[PDB]
Amino acid sequence: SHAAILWNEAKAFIAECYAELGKAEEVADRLDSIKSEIDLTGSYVHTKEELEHGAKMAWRNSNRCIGRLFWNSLNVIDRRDVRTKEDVRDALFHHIETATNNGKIRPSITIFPPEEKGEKQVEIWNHQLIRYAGYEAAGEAIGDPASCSLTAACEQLGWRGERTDFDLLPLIFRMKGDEQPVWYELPRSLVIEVPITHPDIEAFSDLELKWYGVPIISDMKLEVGGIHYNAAPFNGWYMGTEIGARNLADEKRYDKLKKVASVIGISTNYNTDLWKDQALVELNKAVLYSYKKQGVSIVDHHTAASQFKRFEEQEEEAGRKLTGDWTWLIPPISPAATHIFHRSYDNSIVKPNYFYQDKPYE
Amino acid sequence: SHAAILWNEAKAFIAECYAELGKAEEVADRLDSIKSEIDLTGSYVHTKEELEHGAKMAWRNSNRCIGRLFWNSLNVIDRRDVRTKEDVRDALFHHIETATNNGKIRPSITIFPPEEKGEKQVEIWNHQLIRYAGYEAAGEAIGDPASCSLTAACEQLGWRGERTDFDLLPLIFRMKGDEQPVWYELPRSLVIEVPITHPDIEAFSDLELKWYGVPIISDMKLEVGGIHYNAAPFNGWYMGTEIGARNLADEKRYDKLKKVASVIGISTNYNTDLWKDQALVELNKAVLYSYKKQGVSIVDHHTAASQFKRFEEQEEEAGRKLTGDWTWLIPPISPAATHIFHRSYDNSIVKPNYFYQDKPYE
Ligand code: HEM
Ligand code: HEM
Repeated sequence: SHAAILWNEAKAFIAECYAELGKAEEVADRLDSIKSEIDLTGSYVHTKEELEHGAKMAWRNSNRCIGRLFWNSLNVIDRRDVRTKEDVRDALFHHIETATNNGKIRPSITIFPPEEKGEKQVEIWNHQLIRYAGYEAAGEAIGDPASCSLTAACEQLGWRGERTDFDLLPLIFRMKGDEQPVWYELPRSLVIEVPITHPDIEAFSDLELKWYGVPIISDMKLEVGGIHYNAAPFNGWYMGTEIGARNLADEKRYDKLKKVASVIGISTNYNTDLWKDQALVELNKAVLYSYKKQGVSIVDHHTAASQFKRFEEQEEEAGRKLTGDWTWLIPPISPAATHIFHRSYDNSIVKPNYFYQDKPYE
Repeated sequence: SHAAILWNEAKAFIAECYAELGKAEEVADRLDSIKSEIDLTGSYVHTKEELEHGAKMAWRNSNRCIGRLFWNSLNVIDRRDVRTKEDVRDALFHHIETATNNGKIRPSITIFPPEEKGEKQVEIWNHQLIRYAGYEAAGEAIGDPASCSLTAACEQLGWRGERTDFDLLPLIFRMKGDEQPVWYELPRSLVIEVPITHPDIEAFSDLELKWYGVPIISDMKLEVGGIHYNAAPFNGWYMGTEIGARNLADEKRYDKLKKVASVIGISTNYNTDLWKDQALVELNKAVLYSYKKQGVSIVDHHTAASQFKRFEEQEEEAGRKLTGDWTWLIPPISPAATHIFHRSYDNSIVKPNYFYQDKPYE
């Protein structure tokens, strides 16, 4: 069944949604109208309000997210009107632009058309609109290993990277009707990057490290009232450790710890020296310092956790049960220094929410 | 039922145990003998071999433990012969002694008599044989907050601390038949302590930090073949972060981070400086350095995780399924630098094992 599943979800969503918006009386007629539409067309269409809030509710229900305090300030851009590839390209460009906001990043989400009878109207391949390529010749590795398969997929369609450690992959999506996707390179004037330097250590720039300024997840599905928005790229700002303790530090990512240990002048001879731990704190300090120097929003794990704590409180004050995933909520650097580590969370899925979906490539 | 539960467990344990020891043929007669005994006495008695190995199997099945690589080298001290309070005192003293082994700590466990008809023969109150007291006057806090309730309990029986931050609590247990427990102060010549200093920073000793040299958990129950050893204190060596990132760093424990940040000469003004993170790495480095300076065994989280990895491998080579608890396996400092962080574990309880039991005080 599908006509049953939908109408069920719809009644639940519209009820909770209007309850929060203060339009409990309008639940009656709206649900009558949706009933006709589901039987008439075989689905329904959300209003700019239902969807905007639905996107905000899905944010608040994101267990694995430490920054849900600002759920209610999401900038929902409604682009369910797109019909061509140029329309999609221009919307992603706009999204990157307005979201970046010259450095003062703005949490935003672009809502593209949802699936009709299970068939997607638009299909975004990218994990994040802005991301570096990854290559691994029979010899060694160049770039972000995490991007390996998507990079392969793009080179299969005519795209070719210069092969540096920081090649910006192109935008890649498929439109309903097209068998294969299309790609568009990102105008470099749209993409803000940040070179990594250290406040006290002058040698740190020899590492020639840098990272893009805005993470825009683009491969997740957004479920709201039974409607599946398979394409709805969203973004918040970065949390220092995502770049300094994972992207640049993981052995399966960039793996910069030995290098960092060297430029900061410490030995990588013994584990008892805790050099990896000392290197992580200098790299993480460098990352927070650079983004701040350049005027691009970022947050350290202490402020974030502290902000998350205030969320937990607000959720109780409003009467909503709280859900969270401890294994992803704790920062990868000094978890036991934040309150998140010491308490527990109910890892229960509540819709509306964002879900993983199967990669088209691979 | 209880006679049924026992015989069930017994058949399973003896089978797996002898299989590992290479005495599969002896499983027959031994199980016949245990059958008589269970119906004759209403329980059975393990052999020095069954119990020794049972204690080692329970170690290997400890999900929350990162050091199971040395499960097979446990030093099982059989003291199921104790009958008086002096017998128990002398056994705990001996345990502390032989286990400490002048600094070259030895993983050990003292097996006391198990429960008969649910009634304990010996009941140990202490969480760890060696541990500091905790006090909180209407005014401020002195000592280890974690010890607050046990300390209260001891002062209720005549014990009185000098009230420093590091008062060694006394040994406290109850013998079957006695209504209230008894206490015995620990001879200070038995207890090894380690003052905390830093390899490069001379000011670090102004903090006047120290920690005992051996953690001996004494409030856990050991289940082997249906038999419940409620009193069986065990110990391994320390892993630096247990002292440097938790005991001395937690806000509900000692809370030394602001102080450490000061002696190392860094500001505690902004979170973006990552001072807590910088302080944790200096304190953790200091702890590993001091214990090593004094010749008391200790292991850093990198070597430990690396040692745990080898365990995972061995468990697969031997054909045993592996169980683990990720939320306790990852070190509290730089978890994403160890392989444990990046994989997952089956948190399934397999007996023989160690279990929590209800505190007599409280
Ligand atoms: C205010 C800025 C934000 C901060 C500081 C923040 C931070 C984080 C962090 C640290 C994670 C962990 C990701 C990882 O470990 O890989 C995460 C995950 C997540 N966040 Fe947020 N976030 C922000 C905004 C948002 C927004 C705008 C949305 C959606 C409308 C959102 C949805 C999610 C979801 C669904 C995940 C799961 C990611 C996954 O499993 O792939 N977050 N976020
Ligand atoms: C080789 C030395 C050992 C090391 C390095 C080691 C390390 C650890 C660590 C780091 C934990 C975490 C404790 C916490 O986070 O509070 C732990 C837990 C545990 N270990 Fe081990 N361990 C060692 C020996 C042993 C021995 C000898 C036994 C028993 C025969 C054992 C039984 C357990 C159990 C049951 C836990 C659970 C503790 C609890 O939940 O209270 N370990 N160990």
